[PDB]
Amino acid sequence: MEGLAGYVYKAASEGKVLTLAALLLNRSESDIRYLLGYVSQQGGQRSTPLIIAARNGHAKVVRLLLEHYRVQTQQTGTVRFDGYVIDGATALWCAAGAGHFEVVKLLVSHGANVNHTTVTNSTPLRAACFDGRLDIVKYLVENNANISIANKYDNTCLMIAAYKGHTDVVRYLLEQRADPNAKAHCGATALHFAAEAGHIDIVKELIKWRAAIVVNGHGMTPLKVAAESCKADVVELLLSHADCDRRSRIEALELLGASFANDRENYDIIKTYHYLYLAMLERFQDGDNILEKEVLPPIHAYGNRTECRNPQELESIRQDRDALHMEGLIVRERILGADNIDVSHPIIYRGAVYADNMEFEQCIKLWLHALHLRQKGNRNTHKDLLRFAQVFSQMIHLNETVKAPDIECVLRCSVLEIEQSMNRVKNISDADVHNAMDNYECNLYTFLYLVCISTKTQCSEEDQCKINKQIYNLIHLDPRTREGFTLLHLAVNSNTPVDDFHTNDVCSFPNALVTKLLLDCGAEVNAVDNEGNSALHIIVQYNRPISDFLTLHSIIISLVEAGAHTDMTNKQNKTPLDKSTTGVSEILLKTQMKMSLKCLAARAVRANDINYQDQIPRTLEEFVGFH
Amino acid sequence: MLIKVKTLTGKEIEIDIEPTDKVERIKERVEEKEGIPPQQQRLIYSGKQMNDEKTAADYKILGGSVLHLVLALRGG
Repeated sequence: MEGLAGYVYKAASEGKVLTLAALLLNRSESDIRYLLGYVSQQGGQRSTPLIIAARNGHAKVVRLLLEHYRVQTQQTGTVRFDGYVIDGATALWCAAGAGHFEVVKLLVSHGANVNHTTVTNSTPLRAACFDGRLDIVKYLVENNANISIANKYDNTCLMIAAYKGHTDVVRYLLEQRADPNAKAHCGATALHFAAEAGHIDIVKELIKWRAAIVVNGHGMTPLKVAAESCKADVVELLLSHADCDRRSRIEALELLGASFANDRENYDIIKTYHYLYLAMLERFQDGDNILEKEVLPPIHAYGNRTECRNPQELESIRQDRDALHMEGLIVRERILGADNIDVSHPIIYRGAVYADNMEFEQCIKLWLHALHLRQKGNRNTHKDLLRFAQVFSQMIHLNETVKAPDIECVLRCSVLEIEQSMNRVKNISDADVHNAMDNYECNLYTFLYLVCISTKTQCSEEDQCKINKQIYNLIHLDPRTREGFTLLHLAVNSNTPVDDFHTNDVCSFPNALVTKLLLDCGAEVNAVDNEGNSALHIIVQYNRPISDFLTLHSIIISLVEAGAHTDMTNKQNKTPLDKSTTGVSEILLKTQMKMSLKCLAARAVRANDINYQDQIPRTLEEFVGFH
Repeated sequence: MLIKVKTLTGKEIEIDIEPTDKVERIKERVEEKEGIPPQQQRLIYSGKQMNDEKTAADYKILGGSVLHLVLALRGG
């Protein structure tokens, strides 16, 4: 019975009808309901044979089961769409979700729940317009489908269609009494999605339908969303709404050119100055009723520019390549208040351009300010630290000095980030902690890269002491990875990956100097991992004592400099001398080894298994555990 | 038989000893051009260290090679 259900499910999914009919022939009523309805795990989908038939667009398979075999249309199943997983969706939901008109009409005629709700409060009509089929949307609406029903994210059928590039369903839904003032979870409406998407025709239908533009949950007007996302024509579409006043028209025009000044896919220099030219020209129109922009004080990261409070001020930098990029960053941050989750993207892009154009101080300043903005905004700045490591190692790989306070600030920002990253690992439950743990490990890798770069700096004594203090704080915040590895453990580990993009050319692992700097920062050399191994147990496992002997030797003497116990034994009961696999490594350990009576006595006690619990001092028990 | 043994900074050591000689006196000249006294350098023959006479034919009779000596003290 179990094997037969697999073939029947496969027959419905693969579209074959003759084989499906042959298996279901001479079947009793008990086998009819058991075979049609039993879930099968195929492609991450816990879908019934009817559901997968609707998902695969097999109308004939669905029709045969519906008309004669009488399969239920209220069965709940799981499907996997393009980046979305929907659970509990009926056959009607998946057929409209997959955009199969030939299957939706059969299911509704059978009497499927048109207003069926999935786990994320989703309607088959919403799935119909999400896919992009006009025929399914028109048929479902006439079959008592509530358009106003939104998901758990408060996104209606119009809003999901507005973000998509399907104008035909947008026009039909708007005229079918769909509220354009409905807001998402973060106050966003359909026009908020359409402005980011960049659909001129969809926005035109919304404003004619009395859009009544309102701010979202972030206090952001969607008219500036098109300006923020480099939508040139969309900005010049709502300024004629006759309710956008004059001051808001200034903000929309300034932001669009500022975004165009810094965009990888929308890089242009003639439209950068063009949109800023009209915004400041509209400012200087009343003459005796001038509207002055709220110019924030100039930022040291953005040079020493105080924006353009005069029309002729921007005219002098009309042909200026650097000023237009720099000015756009200032005005966009001034407009957005540096509070957006994506306002750092033009800044980080301009810094990336400067780094790719062999400009260093400017890109470091821009990236530092971007990191500050993202850290005060509570962002997962692991890629930020990765690109800091990349740019620092590229700067040091071309033999150019890098300023320590700039390195100090990002290092001082990293430790607070890593402190919150450890909080991110601990506070977040076992749902995304696996990605959080990887992000924390990446943060530790980036910290290792930046300290490795710091070993190559000129190391001015006060700034070097500042770096040492930040690393001291990080060490005293007891950082351990999922293998029990500390920063010392990964520093002595050759298996630790190093970024290939302009980083591995400088940072090589294991690195003795940073480990030495770890010893100068009071790192616990006697730490144990999940394997029970210490840094000494891992450094002896290096398989290259010939190619780089010094990076294997200078670390070990640096290792035994503050209390590295050479005679400690790991959880798997292996001496570091035993885990040598290299004559040079073991002879170096022996030269660094020094005998002690406690070592041999503890080894003798443990090898003979004398009861020491509640009979020796607790520190002696810990030493016994060490041996 | 010239010697090109590396050091802590990739320096040069002039042992100038044939493979039939013993490392007890071969390493004496190697550190003579380096600076260390003879009975102080724990010379490592890319996987093993010399002891007693330690005739150079035992270490594969390599010509020059890269002998990464250990500069440990108090060995005399």
